[PDB]
Amino acid sequence: SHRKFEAPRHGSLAFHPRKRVHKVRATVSAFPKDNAAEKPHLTGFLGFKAGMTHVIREVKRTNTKLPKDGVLEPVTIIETPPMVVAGFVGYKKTTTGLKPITAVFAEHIADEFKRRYTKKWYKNTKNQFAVHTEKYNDVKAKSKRERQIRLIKNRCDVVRVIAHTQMALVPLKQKKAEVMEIQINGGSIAEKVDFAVSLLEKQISVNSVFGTDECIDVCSVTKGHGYNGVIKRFGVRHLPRKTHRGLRKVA
Amino acid sequence: PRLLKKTEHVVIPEGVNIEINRKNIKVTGPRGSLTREFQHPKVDIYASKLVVKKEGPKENVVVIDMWYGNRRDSAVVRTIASHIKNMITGVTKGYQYKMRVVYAHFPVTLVIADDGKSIQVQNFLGEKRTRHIEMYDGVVVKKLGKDEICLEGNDVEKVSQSAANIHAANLVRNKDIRQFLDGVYVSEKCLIE
Amino acid sequence: STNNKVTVIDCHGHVLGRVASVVAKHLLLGQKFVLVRCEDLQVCGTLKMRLVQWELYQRKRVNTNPTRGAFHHRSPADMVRKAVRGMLPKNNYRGKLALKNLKCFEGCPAPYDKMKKSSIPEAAAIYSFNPTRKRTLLGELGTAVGWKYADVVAKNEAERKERAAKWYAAKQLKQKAVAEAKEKILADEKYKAKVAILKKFGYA
Amino acid sequence: MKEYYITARCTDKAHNPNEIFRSRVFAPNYVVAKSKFWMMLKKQHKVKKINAELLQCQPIFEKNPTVVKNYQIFLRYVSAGGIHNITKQYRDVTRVGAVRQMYNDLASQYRTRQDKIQLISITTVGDKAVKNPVLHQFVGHHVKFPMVHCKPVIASKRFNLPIKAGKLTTKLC
Amino acid sequence: KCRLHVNAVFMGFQRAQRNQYPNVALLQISGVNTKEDTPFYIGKRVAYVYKVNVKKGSNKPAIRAIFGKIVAPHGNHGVVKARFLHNLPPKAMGQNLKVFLYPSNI
Amino acid sequence: VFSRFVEVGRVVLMKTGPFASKLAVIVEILDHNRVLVDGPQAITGVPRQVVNLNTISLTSFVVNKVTRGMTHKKLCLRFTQDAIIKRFNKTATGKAIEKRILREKMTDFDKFQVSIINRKINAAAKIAVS
RNA sequence: AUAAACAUACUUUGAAUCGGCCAAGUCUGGUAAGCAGGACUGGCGAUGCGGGAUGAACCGAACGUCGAGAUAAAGUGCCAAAAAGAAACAUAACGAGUACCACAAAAGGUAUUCAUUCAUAUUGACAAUAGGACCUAUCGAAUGAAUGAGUCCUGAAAAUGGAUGGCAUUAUAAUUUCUUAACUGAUACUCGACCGUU
RNA sequence: UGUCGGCUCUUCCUAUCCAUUUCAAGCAGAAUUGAAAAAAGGUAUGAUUGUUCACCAUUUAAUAGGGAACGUGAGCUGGGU
RNA sequence: AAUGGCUGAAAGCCUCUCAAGCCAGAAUUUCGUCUAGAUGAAUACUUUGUCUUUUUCUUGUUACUUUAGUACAAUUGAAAAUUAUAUACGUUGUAUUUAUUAUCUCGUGUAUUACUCUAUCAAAAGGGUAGUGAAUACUGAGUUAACAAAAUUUAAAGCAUAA
Repeated sequence: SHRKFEAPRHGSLAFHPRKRVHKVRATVSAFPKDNAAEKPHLTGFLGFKAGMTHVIREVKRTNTKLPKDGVLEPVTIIETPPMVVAGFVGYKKTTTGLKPITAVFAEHIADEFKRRYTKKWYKNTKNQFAVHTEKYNDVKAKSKRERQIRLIKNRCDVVRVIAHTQMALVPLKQKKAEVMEIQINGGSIAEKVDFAVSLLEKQISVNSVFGTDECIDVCSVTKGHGYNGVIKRFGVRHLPRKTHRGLRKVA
Repeated sequence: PRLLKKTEHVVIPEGVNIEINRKNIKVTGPRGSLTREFQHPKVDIYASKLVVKKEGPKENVVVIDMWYGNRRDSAVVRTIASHIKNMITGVTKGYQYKMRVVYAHFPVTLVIADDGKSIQVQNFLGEKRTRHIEMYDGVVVKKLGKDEICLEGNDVEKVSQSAANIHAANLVRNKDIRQFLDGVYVSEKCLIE
Repeated sequence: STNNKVTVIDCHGHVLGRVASVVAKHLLLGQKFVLVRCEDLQVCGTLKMRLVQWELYQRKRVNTNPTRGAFHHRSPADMVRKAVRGMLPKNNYRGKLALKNLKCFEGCPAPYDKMKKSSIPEAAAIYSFNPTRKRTLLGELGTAVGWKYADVVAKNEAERKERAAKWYAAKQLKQKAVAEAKEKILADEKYKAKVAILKKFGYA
Repeated sequence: MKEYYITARCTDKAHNPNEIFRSRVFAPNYVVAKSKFWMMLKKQHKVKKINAELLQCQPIFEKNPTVVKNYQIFLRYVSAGGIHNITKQYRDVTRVGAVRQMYNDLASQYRTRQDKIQLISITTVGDKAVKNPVLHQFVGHHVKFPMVHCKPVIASKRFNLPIKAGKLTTKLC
Repeated sequence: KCRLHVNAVFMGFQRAQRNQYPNVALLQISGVNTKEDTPFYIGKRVAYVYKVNVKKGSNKPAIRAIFGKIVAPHGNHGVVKARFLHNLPPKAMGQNLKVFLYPSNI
Repeated sequence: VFSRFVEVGRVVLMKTGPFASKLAVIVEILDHNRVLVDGPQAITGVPRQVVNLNTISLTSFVVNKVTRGMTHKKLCLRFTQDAIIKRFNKTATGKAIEKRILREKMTDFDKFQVSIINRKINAAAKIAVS
């Protein structure tokens, strides 16, 4: 038969299946569409949320009925210490999506970036980025770097910088840095790399990425709630009190 | 039924040169050059010299011939032979579609770009919306007088279509068409010469 | 023997259902097939009616769990591998050993760019069609149903015609000079004894 | 298809034994020809095979099967509505050849199987007496057309290969 | 060194829609496209030469064969029928055989 | 414009049949598919018969002043007046048919010499170009 | 006329069974039913095998164990053993495709092919342009009306996602007819071997 | 094969009630009426009766019609039977 | 999409097209964005530089160990486009497996290469330069074969050290 009275379905089907993530950081799955007629610019950052607080904001809009005194609004304070660029990677568009062609890395790598390549640092010999650093200036291993740059300028369409946070400036107990690939959107690939190479080992501050009164698309991983029933998870109607074998479930 | 041979031909006046490359006709004339693609895979277009008048000499013509074929596909010879005739006329005596504006109570103001490549219709039936209506390539809009415009151009398929795009953007919705007889209409279609 | 060579089929202007019946029979005959350009293939019917034939094929999907249901592959490389997979034995060993010898690439990858391409006379669109019947390139339909990699194949192809046309120019100058020299030594006096043997059988 | 010349006479009280029923029947063999002839007597002259005898049954070979003639065929066929009469024109070098066309086109255009058509008379008409819209265009002296969008012709089935080498092109022919 | 055979593909056994008679094996000889070119091949020896990996502690050879003949044509495409001393394994379907040139009649 | 038309008098090449690769002269067009080839039986050997357009191939020679339904006595004069046999043997297909006939007569000793000689000449041609 | 000696005529004793069902160039009650009830015959019951993709009844054909060959129904684009050529009416569409069988109607169409009847057709028939329904000039070959027969389109709407069997075809690998002393194929037919009954 | 209804929940059909895009009117405007594309979204609160159904009082843009073993009893309730 | 249209035949006129070619138009479809996601890619460090099987150490993986056996650089594989295809020719008439004159030895230089190797410049190239070797054409001469043999493509045992 037909349901007696029609109702809006509970929960969203665009998120099924509801699989919890593993890595705490949420990878940004898409970057703004590249515009080829502007100076190259970073299109992202990475900050650690701290909390929330309320503000009284003066209304600067037109033809609105909000009080002239102020509007009480909630804000969120995201602490973002400057990040350190530690290389870059050039992607290429093939018939199976992007394909990372090469990846050039800086010389001096901080100990907060080496930790990401190990699962037990206190026993690890901590030899990460050692052969790369010791042979950085050799002529054989300098032509290889110059070869990688010419490969990217010729057979690549997307350039991203492998920037990592600094964990000594945040009160978190974690020590290893969090690595993010921030795409560069701007002029042709000739000047993207020249911009990416100019950023190596150089700290980047948030004001060089974002601007005042700019809207952004925050991407993150929600709060953890563990096993939950049907009433909390989806929102169905709790059954009457008389019910046998319990109430809070789908019938 | 299946015609053994259906033939058509178009005369080439003395001012125009026509060259064909696999049904990609290029027509050159005093007003400019026009090109079209006739992608019917069953006809061949080749220039030739044929006696058109009963008691006349040979004249340069473009001959379109379609051999054994049903009446559904044989109808395209005269369509191809007439699209060419509008490319010879167009580049010799350009086209022009004079257009009027009809309104009942609300005056309509037309804003034409400096180059003439675009128009702008304001205050249609008092509506606050300002329709743009951009023209095609090689079509120029100009204001002849009061409540009248004319669209100069070479390609009839682009002048006329651009003339039907202005009228399609000024339709009356949710109202009796038989009385609210507004819009912009094609008064007459003629040639520049 | 051991037929280890690969029979590359150039699928420019063939028919999807006829270039795949010949492959399906010949895959089971211990042959290896690589169908380059499975995106230029042709199917009968205008673009409007080739979407109704796809909307029908998009409905068939397991109700209780769509993640089990018919996976409707859009890439024209996979719209010919599915077409071949329909004419091969289903759910046994012989229908899979013969399906590992089949490949489509929409473009033309490196090792198959420089191989002796073949053709199937029974599958050509010029032999089995009324020229007024309206066809549809597989690549043209693939984009209409959400194929995101159609500009890449065109760009890769545009850089393959400009690298094979400049190779032809260097190839034809050497081939013309060699042929012009072979005529010189055919008329050589010292080679008159050998030429009369070739001339007798029409080889000169 | 073949043409036969069949004659027979009736020997009983109703019919005199001095009338001979000739016929020129078209049938694939001579036993399907007698069947057409016997039922033509019985439905028209009340003569049954038990009360008659076959006198002659010979094939009629074409005298000049090297000359092209315009054949005119008068026939009647049965449709789901009623019974009609048709008169189709055919070009072929033999009488037994122009009839074979009549069965194929009738069984295709009108979807009437061959056991509904009664061939009444087949004669030869002139050049200008061809009323068919399509047949009329090829009877002239100066008819010429290019056979285009051809397909390459192989010598025999031996040279036909399942898979070829190189690109395939048609012929201006 | 030299080639003295034409590689015929083991298509399968003489069967029906829902049957199989493994006493007779069909072959698609390379180069034969009609049943009128088969009159030559009726009689020529055919061998299914295969290879078996063996351990060093055994006597059996690493290359064996199953010899047979061509007995009659089949269909109008030049497919032939071959009868072997031991019916070919169904693991050879699609593989290549050898069609020798003896007993010759030329 | 199409060069080779299917008219009366056009010399056609019968590709398939017992008379494969023989010259025939059209003397009638029954309809769009069937013609009446009469490549004079006393010259080429193709008798008068109705053939399909899917068996013959056109040649660029038209016998001059040939009317439809010509007799064998008079068609033989026009065919031998223009000497189609002399002209046909010089074209690309004429040299292809004679080439096929010679290589058919080749024995195994004749196939060995040509391969052993062509390779020597072909390699010597490649040496001669720097 | 034809068949009939393991022919013909029986005698005694006795077992099982009397819930039946299906097909139709048949019938009755019923609006109708995979409904109820019958006459003649064949089957399923009691029955496998080759074919209809699957099916108790449909088509071929009834079975000891086999080997080789021609066959029957029916098919020969691939799954699938096996076919090439010829002609047409269709196919700008989930239209066409193995009967029983798993559906489609009345009606409408200036959609298309063929045929029939009638009329106007020349130095002048229609459309068109120009001038004064009708006439003239130019334009120069077919034109107009009615009827019949195929094919096609609308008519055509139901609940899990799916069924010419699937893939797929579109001057076919569809529908209708044909040509070639072509091909494929059952446990049935022929020959040979072996077991048993008479 | 646990045999009515209701509560809870999901999905499907279109012979569409609202929203979107269009034609027709005896469409001047407003209101309305007939039909076409289209099932991605939405389609209520209560008094009496065990009721499906019904009839009333309101509200909304609309308060459309149906199927899933007359959906749903080791899901409930036991009002009726 | 329904619908409104443009040029336009059929059918000299008319027509949005049960014709070729196009435009405008939905809460529609597809990219874009959101969530889950398989085969993959790059980089870092440890190795390995032809090869696997069996026992065996570890929580487990790789490297590693022992006794074996196996080949040792050098002729393969690309025009594109159209099919009513500029004109000419129809160049006919067997796709991969399957296009080398048995082996070895002695001989002069030249020339060639989608050949091998090294160095360099470059390179997600059948790339350029230089050198060397191989094969081949000019193009040789000579020895040997009779009986048997011309099958590798993988087996069996360990845990010292390192990550």
